[PDB]
Amino acid sequence: AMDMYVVIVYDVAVERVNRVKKFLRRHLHWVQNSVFEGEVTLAEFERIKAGLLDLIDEDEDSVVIYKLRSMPKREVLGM
Amino acid sequence: AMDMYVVIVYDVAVERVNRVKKFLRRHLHWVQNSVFEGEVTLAEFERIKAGLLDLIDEDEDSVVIYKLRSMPKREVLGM
Repeated sequence: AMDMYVVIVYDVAVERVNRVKKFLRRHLHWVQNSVFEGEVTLAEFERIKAGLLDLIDEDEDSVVIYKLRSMPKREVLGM
Repeated sequence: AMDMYVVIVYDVAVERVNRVKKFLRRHLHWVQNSVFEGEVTLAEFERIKAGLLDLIDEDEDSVVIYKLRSMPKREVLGM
């Protein structure tokens, strides 16, 4: 995590969700539907945040960016 | 985080997703569509995992359980 590690989850209306997905695929690892994660610099986090704000309707959509010190441990069920 | 703090994201087929949602609402905080988080004991994590395994089809569905030391910092866009 050069500066930090993020996990991003999003709940975006159907008219906008697939543009958010395509943008985040250019910056982070796709985990499953509407979940991305990866290491970022502080400047890259600012650019991700600014890109998301341009694509979402802030009265309708919700993006949660968890900010972590390094890649978190996880357990996968299924898959 | 009595023992640990979890963030759970899930990608479950339509026939099963709403039973997974209802189960996790009994154990964790609902963040947005298909995302839950909260503090758990080790025994409670085992019971959550066992409950999820009973409700999902492990050939189709995917649940990712991030295991964290405490409640993570996060930034919300929108909402």
